[PDB]
Amino acid sequence: APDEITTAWPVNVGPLNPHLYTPNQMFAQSMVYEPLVKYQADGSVIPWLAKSWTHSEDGKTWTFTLRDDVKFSNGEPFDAEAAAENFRAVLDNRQRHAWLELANQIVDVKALSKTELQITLKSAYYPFLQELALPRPFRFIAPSQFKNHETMNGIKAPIGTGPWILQESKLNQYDVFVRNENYWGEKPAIKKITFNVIPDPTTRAVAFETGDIDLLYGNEGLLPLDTFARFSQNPAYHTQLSQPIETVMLALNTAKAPTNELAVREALNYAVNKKSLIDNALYGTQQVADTLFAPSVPYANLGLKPSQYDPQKAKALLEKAGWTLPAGKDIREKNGQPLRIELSFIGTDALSKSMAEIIQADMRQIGADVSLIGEEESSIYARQRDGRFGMIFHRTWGAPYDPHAFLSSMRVPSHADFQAQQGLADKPLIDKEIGEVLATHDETQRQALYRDILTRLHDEAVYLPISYISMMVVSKPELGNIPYAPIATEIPFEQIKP
Ligand SMILES: O=C(O)CN(CCN(CC(=O)O)Cc1ccccc1O)Cc1ccccc1
Ligand SMILES: [O-][O-]
Ligand SMILES: [Cl-]
Ligand SMILES: [Cl-]
Ligand SMILES: [Fe+3]
Repeated sequence: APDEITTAWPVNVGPLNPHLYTPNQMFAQSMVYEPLVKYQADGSVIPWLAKSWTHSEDGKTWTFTLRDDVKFSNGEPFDAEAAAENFRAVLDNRQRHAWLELANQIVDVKALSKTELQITLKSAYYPFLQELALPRPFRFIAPSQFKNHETMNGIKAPIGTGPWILQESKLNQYDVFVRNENYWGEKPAIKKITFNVIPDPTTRAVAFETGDIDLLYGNEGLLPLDTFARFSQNPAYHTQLSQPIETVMLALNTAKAPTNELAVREALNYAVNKKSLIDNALYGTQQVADTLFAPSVPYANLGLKPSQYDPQKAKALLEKAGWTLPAGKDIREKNGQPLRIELSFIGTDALSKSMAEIIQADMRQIGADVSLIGEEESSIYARQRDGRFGMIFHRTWGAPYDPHAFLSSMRVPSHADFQAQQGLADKPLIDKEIGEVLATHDETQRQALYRDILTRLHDEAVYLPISYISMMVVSKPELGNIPYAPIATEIPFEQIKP
């Protein structure tokens, strides 16, 4: 019991196929599967399964020297055959990985020997190693657990080289993990971790208070923020709030009336009292966001001009673009048509509902009629893929995704960001520059390109940045300080030390 912990997650961890997406949970995939190279807090990668690498002048050709002491948790060796088999299994599903540009860059992968793995690329793709460090999909299952020599159609046992092993999984109840006693690296202090399936935020908070669970770790939706604050004050409990990890924002549809109008999007960026929204819906626990990426994100310190909360300026912009108040209605019209904007969100999510109503109230004050469209997850996702939205809640991806991979993704037609940007005349140019920036090794041209991309996106008011949000922890005191993992979607259980 003293080196075993119980914690919670909103759904099961999934089958833990290392190469597929939802319902697999990334943090669980990272507990079982490892990358060639490991991301660090400081933005670099260090050696991991690969102990060294070289790259051609090219540098389109890469040669990794792997550790020779690693075994999958079932005793089978990790070597360059296994690695290459994994990359093949991922790339037989190439289409599915379209959002990750490394998947389109990989041209060939080949085991030169047990300890040498060669990977060759379409281009001198700068973010190569960071993308290899990601939870998915470039991590390694024992080949012997492939189904008919593929992973794309399912796996057998989810055997990784990772510091944790999936002991047991009860659909809709729990998942139990156990420390890998034959890990190649440092042994975790925790021996057993039990994940209780609890989808309701307030039910999570209760399970903590009653003592049923020892740990909660998540983003701003981990538990009600008012309860979180009450906890921070009670010495019976332990709580933490990290520094911001990523951005929460609306995406505005530049291709759909009335948000197709620059002037309208500029006003919207002046209408919301952000600090009050945070103080009112997020119990004062998050930070205001003025730009797509916080100035602390790499390449993102551009001196971009915030739009402060300024109702009067929002009105003026509206009036000048011809969106005026009829007698005696509170909602602007121009040319027949009322200033009506649909804001869609997952309607079961109380926090999203909560922020939307505030957004709705603030924009009413400047003569914008926002109708709330709260729908189930899938509908929201289909609107995202389709561009069937005026405004949609959205969020950046945290490190190491931010900003390169988030920017990379704007190019993919089925993503909310591509759809929002469709109305821009500059859209092809941006997508071209996103492509160039990812292959640039002139370091000054790289800065210049990100500058152009982010600036164009800022000045077009594609987004309405709301908050830079944080990770948060609630824990039994006996567990000690809980660390944060470099990768925002990972959970560093192996650094927990009672
Ligand atoms: O899924 C990933 O590995 C990472 N995701 C890659 C893209 N996703 C692919 C998919 O989910 O199929 C699709 C996706 C698109 C837009 C928003 C979120 C999404 O998951 C990005 C991500 C990073 C951190 C946290 C959440 C999502
Ligand atoms: O992908 O979450
Ligand atoms: Cl070593
Ligand atoms: Cl170059
Ligand atoms: Fe994803």
